[PDB]
Amino acid sequence: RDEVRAFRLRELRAAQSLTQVQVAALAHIRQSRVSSIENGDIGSAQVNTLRKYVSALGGELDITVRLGDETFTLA
Amino acid sequence: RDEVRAFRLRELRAAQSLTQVQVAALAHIRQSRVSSIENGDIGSAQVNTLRKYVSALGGELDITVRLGDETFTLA
Repeated sequence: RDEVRAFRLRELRAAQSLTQVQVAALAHIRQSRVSSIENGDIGSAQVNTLRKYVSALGGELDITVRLGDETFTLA
Repeated sequence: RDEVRAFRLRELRAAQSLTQVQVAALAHIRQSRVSSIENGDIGSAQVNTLRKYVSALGGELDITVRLGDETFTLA
């Protein structure tokens, strides 16, 4: 469900070995929202929020719409 | 531009003969959001809301984190 997702985000921070608070301020994000996404939430977060989280921990967040044969980019 | 991204979305909707008002009802999303997320405010868009919309256009929204060459899926 979201457990898989949660673990997809939890390890971005674990790899830098930073706490949830360190990151909220490294990415400039409410620690509440930071914790919510680490828990496989994400549906209630601005794309921006999510991007910052991932950028902060050295990744590139790519948002795409796949329709039929081809796909389109949003981020 | 993040306004060309969203204008690509406007055309997907239009090609399927749906007005913003219909799209709204279809994904149970406030019509106010759809106009903006169609005016290019993707960053500000709440993820699930943007999920809800892209599917009322018959699409899969696809969120992944690119690290090195390898990329990992969230949505």
